[PDB]
Amino acid sequence: PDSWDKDVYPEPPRRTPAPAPQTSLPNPVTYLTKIFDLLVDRPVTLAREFIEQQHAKNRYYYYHREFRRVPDITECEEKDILCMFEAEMQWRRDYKVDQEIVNIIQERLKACQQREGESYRQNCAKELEQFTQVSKAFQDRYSDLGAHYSARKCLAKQKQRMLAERKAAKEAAAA
Amino acid sequence: EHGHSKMELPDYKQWKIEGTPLETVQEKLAARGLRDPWGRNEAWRYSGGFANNVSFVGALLKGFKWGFAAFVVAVGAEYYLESQ
Amino acid sequence: MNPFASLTLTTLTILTIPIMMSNSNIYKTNLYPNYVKTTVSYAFTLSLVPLLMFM
Amino acid sequence: GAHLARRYLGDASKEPDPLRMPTFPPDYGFPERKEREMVATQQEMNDAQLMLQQRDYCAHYLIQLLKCKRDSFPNFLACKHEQHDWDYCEHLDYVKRMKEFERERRLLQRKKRREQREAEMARG
Amino acid sequence: SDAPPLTLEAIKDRVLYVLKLYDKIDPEKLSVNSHFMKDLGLDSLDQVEIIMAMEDEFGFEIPDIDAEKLMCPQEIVDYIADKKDVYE
Amino acid sequence: MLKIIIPTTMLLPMTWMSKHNMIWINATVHSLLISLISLSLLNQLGENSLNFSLTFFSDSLSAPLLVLTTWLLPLMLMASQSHLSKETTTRKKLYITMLILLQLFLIMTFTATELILFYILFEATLVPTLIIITRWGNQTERLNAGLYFLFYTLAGSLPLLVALVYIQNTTGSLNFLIIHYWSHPLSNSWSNIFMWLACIMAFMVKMPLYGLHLWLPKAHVEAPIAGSMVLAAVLLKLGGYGMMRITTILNPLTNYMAYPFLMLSMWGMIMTSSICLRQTDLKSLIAYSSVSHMALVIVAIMIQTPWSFMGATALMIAHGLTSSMLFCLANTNYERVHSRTMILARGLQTLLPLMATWWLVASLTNLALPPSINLIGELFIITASFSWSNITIILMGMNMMITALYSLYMLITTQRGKYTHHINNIKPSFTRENALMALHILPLLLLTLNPKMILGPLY
Amino acid sequence: AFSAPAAYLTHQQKVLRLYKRALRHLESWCVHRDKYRYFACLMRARFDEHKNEKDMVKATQLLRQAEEEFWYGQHPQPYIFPESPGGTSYERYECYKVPEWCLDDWHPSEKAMYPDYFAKREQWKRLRRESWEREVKQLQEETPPGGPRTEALPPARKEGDLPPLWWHIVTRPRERPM
Amino acid sequence: QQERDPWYDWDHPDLRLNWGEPIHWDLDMYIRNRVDTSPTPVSWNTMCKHLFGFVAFMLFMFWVGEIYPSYQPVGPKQYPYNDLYLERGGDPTKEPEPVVHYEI
Amino acid sequence: YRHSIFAVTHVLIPVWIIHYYLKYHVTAKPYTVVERKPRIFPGDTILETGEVIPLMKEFPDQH
Amino acid sequence: GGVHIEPRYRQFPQLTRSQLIQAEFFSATMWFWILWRFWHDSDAVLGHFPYPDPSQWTDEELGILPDDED
Amino acid sequence: MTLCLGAITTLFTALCAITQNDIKKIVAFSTSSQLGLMMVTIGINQPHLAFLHICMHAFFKAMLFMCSGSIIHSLNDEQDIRKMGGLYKAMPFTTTALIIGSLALTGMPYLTGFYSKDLIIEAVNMSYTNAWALLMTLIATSLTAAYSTRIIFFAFLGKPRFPPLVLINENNPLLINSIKRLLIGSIFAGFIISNNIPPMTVPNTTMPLYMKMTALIVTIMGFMLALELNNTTYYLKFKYPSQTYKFSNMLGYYPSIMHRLPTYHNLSMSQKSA
Amino acid sequence: SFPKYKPSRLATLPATLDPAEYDISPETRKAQAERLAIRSRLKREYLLQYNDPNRLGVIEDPALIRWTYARSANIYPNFRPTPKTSLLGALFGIGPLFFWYYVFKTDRDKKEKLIQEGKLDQTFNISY
Ligand SMILES: CCCCCCCCCCCCCCCCC[C@@H](O)O[C@H](CO[C@H](O)CCCCCCCCCCCCCCC)COP(=O)(O)OCC[N+](C)(C)C
Ligand SMILES: CCCCCCCCCCCCCCCCC[C@@H](O)O[C@H](CO[C@H](O)CCCCCCCCCCCCCCC)COP(=O)(O)OCC[N+](C)(C)C
Ligand SMILES: CCCCCCCC/C=C\CCCCCCCC(=O)O[C@H](COC(=O)CCCCCCC/C=C/CCCCCCCC)COP(=O)(O)OCCN
Ligand SMILES: CCCCCCCCCCCC(=O)SCCNC(=O)CCNC(=O)[C@H](O)C(C)(C)COP(=O)(O)O
Repeated sequence: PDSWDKDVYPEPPRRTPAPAPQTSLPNPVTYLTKIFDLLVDRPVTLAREFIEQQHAKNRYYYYHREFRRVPDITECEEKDILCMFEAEMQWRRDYKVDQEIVNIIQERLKACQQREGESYRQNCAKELEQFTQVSKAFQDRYSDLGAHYSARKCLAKQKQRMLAERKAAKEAAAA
Repeated sequence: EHGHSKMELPDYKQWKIEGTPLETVQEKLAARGLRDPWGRNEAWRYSGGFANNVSFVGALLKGFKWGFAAFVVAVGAEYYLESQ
Repeated sequence: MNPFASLTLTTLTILTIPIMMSNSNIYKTNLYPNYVKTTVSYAFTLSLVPLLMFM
Repeated sequence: GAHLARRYLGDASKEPDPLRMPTFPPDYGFPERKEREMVATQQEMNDAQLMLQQRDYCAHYLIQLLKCKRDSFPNFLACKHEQHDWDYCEHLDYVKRMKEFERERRLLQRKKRREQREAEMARG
Repeated sequence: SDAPPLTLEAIKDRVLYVLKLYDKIDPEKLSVNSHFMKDLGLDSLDQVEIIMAMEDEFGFEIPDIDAEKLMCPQEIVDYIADKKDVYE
Repeated sequence: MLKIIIPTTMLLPMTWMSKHNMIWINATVHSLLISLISLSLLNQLGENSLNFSLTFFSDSLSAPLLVLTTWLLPLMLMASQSHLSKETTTRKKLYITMLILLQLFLIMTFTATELILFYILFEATLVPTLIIITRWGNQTERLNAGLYFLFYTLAGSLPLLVALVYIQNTTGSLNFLIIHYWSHPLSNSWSNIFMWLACIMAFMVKMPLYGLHLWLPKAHVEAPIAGSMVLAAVLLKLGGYGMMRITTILNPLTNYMAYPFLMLSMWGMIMTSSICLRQTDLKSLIAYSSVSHMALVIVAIMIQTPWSFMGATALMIAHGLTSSMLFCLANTNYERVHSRTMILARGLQTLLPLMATWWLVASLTNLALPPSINLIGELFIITASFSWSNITIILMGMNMMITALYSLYMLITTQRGKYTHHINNIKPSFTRENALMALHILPLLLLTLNPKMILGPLY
Repeated sequence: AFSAPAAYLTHQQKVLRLYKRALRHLESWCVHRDKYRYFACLMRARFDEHKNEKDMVKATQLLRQAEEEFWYGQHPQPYIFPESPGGTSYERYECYKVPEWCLDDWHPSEKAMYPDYFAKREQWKRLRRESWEREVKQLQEETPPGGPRTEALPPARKEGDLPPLWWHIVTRPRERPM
Repeated sequence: QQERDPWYDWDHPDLRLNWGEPIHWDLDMYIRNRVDTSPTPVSWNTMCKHLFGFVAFMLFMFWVGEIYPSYQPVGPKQYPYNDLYLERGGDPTKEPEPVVHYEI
Repeated sequence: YRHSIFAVTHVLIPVWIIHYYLKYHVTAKPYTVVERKPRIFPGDTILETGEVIPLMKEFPDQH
Repeated sequence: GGVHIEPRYRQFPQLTRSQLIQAEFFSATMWFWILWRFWHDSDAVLGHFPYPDPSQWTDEELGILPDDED
Repeated sequence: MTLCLGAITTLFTALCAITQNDIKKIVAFSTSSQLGLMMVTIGINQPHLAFLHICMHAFFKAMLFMCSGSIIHSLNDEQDIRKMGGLYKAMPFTTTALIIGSLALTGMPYLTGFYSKDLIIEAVNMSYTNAWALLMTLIATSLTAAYSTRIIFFAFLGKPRFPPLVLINENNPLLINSIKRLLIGSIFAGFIISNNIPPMTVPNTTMPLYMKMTALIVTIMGFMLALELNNTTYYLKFKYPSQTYKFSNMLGYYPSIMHRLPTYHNLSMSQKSA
Repeated sequence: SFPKYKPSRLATLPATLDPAEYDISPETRKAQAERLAIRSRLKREYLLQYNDPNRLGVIEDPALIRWTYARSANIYPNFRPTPKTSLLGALFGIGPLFFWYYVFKTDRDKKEKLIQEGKLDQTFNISY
């Protein structure tokens, strides 16, 4: 459906086999599904068309909010409270966005595991690796901040991690 | 609608120890000089339709005669039908 | 569309209707147990369809 | 089973342990050493997505059995032939496994006899 | 349940039935007001087995502190009717 | 925020100038209206807060507690309506005045942008509760209870005040926003240890901590029904709100310092849940159950993780509602039997069936049956504690088992079996009591539909 | 249950209790009727060997060896009637037993239904009111001084009197109210 | 309280108590819904010894059965494509050691 | 008649409501309903594309 | 929703003809199904495939040399 | 762990059932033993077989308890089997339903219990499991047959033992239809479902002839030995039980100790130290 | 002879196996008589306060009040510091706390060491 982008949540082409009746016996499934269609699907579809034309009679729109980029906590004075407040709000919005990103990737993983059935262990390694990478990044960013998390605490964690990284790189180069 | 039909109890002279294993119990008791005071009381459990008991294998084999006749009819019919 | 979902949710959904009618007047009559039994039997014969589809 | 009795109550090294079998090279017995044959390919059997444990050498009969099961649905007793063929293929696999077990046992017994003969020759 | 509403006549009839079946008592000498120790010359153990017969008969057991002091069929029927809340 | 405070203040004029027979109706109607007004604060943001002014701010931790505080007053009025029938209009008006003062003080306490103002209102909440317990209490030990319920708090509260003023001399501000944004690590020193203890102990005593929980059974047993409701529902949550607000400055010293309180809470939840099994009194039993639940909340606050805080907030709200309902049921029993012991009035289900249904629902929701918010908070705290250490699951499971055991024991002893024969003065339940229980229970099952409303700012 | 126990149990009472218990447990042992009758008659013959023993010390030595033997051979799962204190329906219907005074709390719209019953109940209440003020004096005069010695109650002795403390024993709900 | 006489007309039939009689300090522990001290046909120590012995014997025999496994006389199951390497875990960019199964 | 009214008031209205809600609200969002990707066996043809999966390796058939 | 059947007091209880024939119908049907299933697949209960004797296999098919080659 | 727990559970519960007099208690212990068997099936890594056993166990155990309930209602809420004698002719439909259900529960060829039962024993015998669990499972099957023949023998074959006032009746359409629906299920559902579902596991197509027949031989031995033991009750001889019967009757003494020792030591502490 | 039944705390002596009951004396009979006399005065008082039409309330029970007051409010005024009481209180209120502290501190020390050395494998550990 057009309601959601197909690229963000990709799906295989969903090939389906053909009916190959090997006997002359009338299977109950086809007659059952046809009586189901006649008794259920037609009234619901007609009601939906009525509802949709009533909707088209009165049309209004809503717009997604956009936010301007603001100096972060690295571009913040040690005590200038206005810039720190702006940076904190920006950091919290980024935190929510990253949470939604992990939500999307987890949804991808669950959908692949359910869809590919018995061959989930092989036919969904791409989604598993993607989730592993995004989870590693998210853990690196926000794993240990705890309650009362703040942009300054995340910055300190990052600074310590890059200190470790540069020390390890210098040691390996000079090994 | 309840069970109000004025049921009447049978005659107490009908229940006799004779014909029941309680006769054997009385014989074993008199072999020591003893007699059961309550022998006639329970004898109804051996008198009526409960006098005839059925064995374990007979109980398990409840409907084998009819089922066996049905099976033999069915296999004969199938043998006479497939041989065509 | 694919009556599997509709049937498999309708079974559980109609399993709860007598619970909704537990406050109605039929709960104060002697016909409630028959109502529940008929509802559960209908639920079973309705759930028989997704079993056939899976089969 | 008698193997349990003959192992737990007899000689430990006389009979193998199923966890580590085989412990000898395949072509140790004879040098022809034919290799086991396949009918199902990766794509068609992944499409089959039977089960991981059912993905054995008897897979083709399973695919045909599941065919027979899906096409002639209301007559759930139509294709009794494919069930028989799949059961036979699993029979064959099991007897080949039993033959491998007996093979290992007699190879180990022969090696033990050869070692005992070597010890007797050394002592002599 | 489907239990018929047993009445006093049924209780007395059944008690006299059990009393008549017992051999140690001649059926023509017993009565509703027939005593057990003196009218009939029955032992205390005989009274306790009469209590046992009644307990088997009616499907409930009488407490022994009530059982040991029941000596007539009429008072026994009265006790059992009081226990079972019998109208008439 | 004044749109809630001002009507609450105007309730005083409304009650004192009311007709001598129309005090209850007017108070109930206007309290329900004030609750409707206070519902507006639930629309929180994922951003900082609702900073109304320099003096008051609201938060998704403050908003649910504020709504519960506003909602409890009509229930307290309806519950107290019965046993105040033989009192002069002056004394009933004084009672309602104390109730309105308590609600006003709680409302001002839960916003409290500044820490000293928070402390002042948080300590002012003591006086009307003390007066209610000591004056409209039945037994002779109520005075003693009051003294306890006072001095504990004051002994806990005085160092906090000192700590507070000291902080303002070093940091320069005690506003929550500046404190959060300018927070600095606390070096591991003796002076910082004593600062931590002074800041924490005042709220720890009110929770109550397992060691310091002596006052709660006395106060609950001696208080009238309104006092028990307000003490179980809101007055225990002040410690949780205070710890949640104040732990921001205490890092990183919290990790080292928290071990004694964590051990005390984890063992004391088991200890009081077991104490509940052998209790001859309803109010004492529910008091010990409240101690167990608040000990779990203490563990959640001390762990200091997002899931911990969310579970603690949900559990605080759920326990407040459930404990208020249970105390209402117990008081319904007392006003009929005048004994306040479990074993005397028995087999009441045969005689009061709908009240038996209310008892069953309250017992189930105290038992933390899913998907009620009680279980939501319980499970969030349990998961956070498991992440903290994998051994905690044993204690949590034991607590859950004993909780189910004592809840069903309290249901069994009172509702099932055979009635006491000599009791005869038990009248069929009034519409007032049934409406009280319904208004207690329906919000819980409505809130389980929207848990995110009560999961706090870390949602 | 109806009659009040005594200050003790005599030797004959104890021997009768043991005889009853032993026969019941033996019946639980011998499921079939003929086997039970045979072994019960053997039991009674063993019991009646010592009916004429006169030594109080020998009598005490007896029935005690019997009790210890019975405890050894007591059929750890005896048969119990359903309504006995060990039965499967001992207190099934105690949930259906409601008191009498609950009818005093019925709504007048409910009391409009069943008017004859409540008229008769009013007559019963008046009877109880008069009979109680009679029974108080009757019991106060009849009781031994210093308190009663046995918890058995005297019957009524005049014409218009009723048994002392009669209301709550006559007005039991039922054995099976519903 | 379970072993109190079940035929006496107590003032409280379920609790089996009389009005003015003294109440045991641990009555709430003995309420016929909780731990009881009723006489049992087999002595307590015999019961404990028998139950402990049965449990210990079962545990030890299960351990011994773990020590001696029961198995059919057949080799391990043989799977076609490198012991099913590509669809058990995956990792197709490694090319593991190939395995050829024996014909017999 | 009783069964006729029961079959519409207790079976038909619920399936109508549930099918509407599933087809037009639940399925609107992604991944809400996920199927099994039905089994494909050699020799079948796919309606969407029309191709036929090639047959197998003609194993020796005996017994 | 049944018929009126009175208590008997020490005689055989009254028995309905409909119940007796039906009980026998179902028992006979069960036995007939068991026999039919036995007849239809006699081999299956016994087992589809014979079990080989591992001592009856010759050394040639197992790859055995006469103890001196290897 | 799952395998060992299931084996010990099924053995202990069948052994407890083997001496019980109340009908509901013995059927409940049979249900517990069946659940232990299902756990053993899970432990041998056969989940689909365990699910199939769930499906068939539901049918035949529900019909067993339904027959028991009809029996108890007919005898004025009497549950002990010592006061129940000849009901084979006094009430025939419940007799045939219970005999079918007992045959099915034990497991027989071409019976609903057979598919679950035959396969379970087949798989556990043909798997790398514990020898002790195997042995306890076989003894559990033996005890299953033994308690089935115990209940049928003591409730349907001997002379009647109920109070003389006969209120035996069955002519009620609800009971008959409800019992016969589950009867049809317990005769046909096993075959239909087993031949209807797709295959999900490797079968044990090859087997030694004696090892294929172990289930039938053990059920026949259980039947015969238990029948011969119960037949000796008619003899006019009385001896005092042994310790084994006392152990089996009091449920391994587990409900005694574990319902008096922990509770007390908890409750006391909750008043004294706490 | 038969093997002796041994009474225990949780499986008490049967009523019919007490050696004390068979040692009968006139003093014992007087004791039982006065016991039943006390029981009968209690029962008579209860029934007199019970069957009165005027009474419409709870029959207050002195025994229950004594039970509750002794359980709750009589403990501390009768308490005395004894070596047994002090040792028992110290043990049961102090030992468990230090035991659990030791367990949790050791576990967290091991976890932190595993963290610092880097071999804990916290992949997918996102919620804490
Ligand atoms: C008696 C016998 C039964 C008869 C009645 C039968 C009918 C039963 C139906 C009732 C419940 C059954 C479940 C059906 C649920 C449908 C309603 C539900 O879906 O709506 C919820 C909505 O309910 C509310 O969220 C929960 C109410 C919160 C309660 C607040 C407390 C009330 C104030 C009282 C004072 C506060 C005291 C406590 C302080 C905290 C969740 O909505 P949501 O899926 O998300 O999104 C709605 C659509 N959007 C996207 C456009 C927004
Ligand atoms: C009664 C119900 C509960 C009430 C409240 C109980 C909770 C409060 C208890 C407070 C816990 C301990 C307080 C201080 C903790 C500091 C850490 C200490 O335990 O560890 C060692 C501390 O060493 C010794 O323990 C020194 C303290 C010894 C003196 C304290 C008295 C101990 C028992 C008294 C307990 C009584 C509490 C209540 C009194 C009214 C580590 O040695 P060291 O590295 O060198 O010091 C580190 C701290 N530095 C960095 C500032 C230097
Ligand atoms: C429930 C009732 C419990 C009451 C709470 C008891 C625990 C509270 C701790 C005792 C009171 C201390 C209040 C301190 C207020 C904070 C001020 C502060 O932290 O500043 C420190 C001051 O720290 C102190 O002075 C602490 C001294 C405490 C003296 C009185 C202590 C009372 C008894 C202590 C024993 C009990 C301690 C633990 C008890 C736990 C609760 C029982 C730095 O001092 P400066 O000189 O300005 O720094 C410059 C050099 N860097
Ligand atoms: C399966 C359970 C087995 C239990 C076995 C227990 C052992 C049984 C063996 C008992 C041995 C005895 O007789 S122990 C003998 C005890 N001593 C006496 O009996 C002396 C005088 N007997 C009486 O006074 C009685 O009351 C009497 C006259 C009988 C009746 O009295 P009544 O006129 O008022 O009916």
